[PDB]
Amino acid sequence: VTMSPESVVAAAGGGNNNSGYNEPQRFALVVIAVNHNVIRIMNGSMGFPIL
Amino acid sequence: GANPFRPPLAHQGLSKAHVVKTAVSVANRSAGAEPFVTRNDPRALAMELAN
Repeated sequence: VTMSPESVVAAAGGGNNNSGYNEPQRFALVVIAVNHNVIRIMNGSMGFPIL
Repeated sequence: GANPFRPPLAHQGLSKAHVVKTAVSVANRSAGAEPFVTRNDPRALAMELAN
């Protein structure tokens, strides 16, 4: 990923009052994945046949 | 030269005989089975003291 000039300038503080970036700003990247799976139910027991 | 460029005949393609990078084989890991340590407490038993 590539950051933006607004982000790189808001990382350093110094902004005027009621601007949000008056203090130095920190950023954290988070990635979420959604997948499939198979659940096998038999004789009152649950498990993943493949996992 | 009997070499016109107009014919859009893009052939059929090309057969991918192999891949540049081999696919590693991971070890299969199954999960719970019929006796997958489940709570059922049907009996709770009754151990008579011998002495």
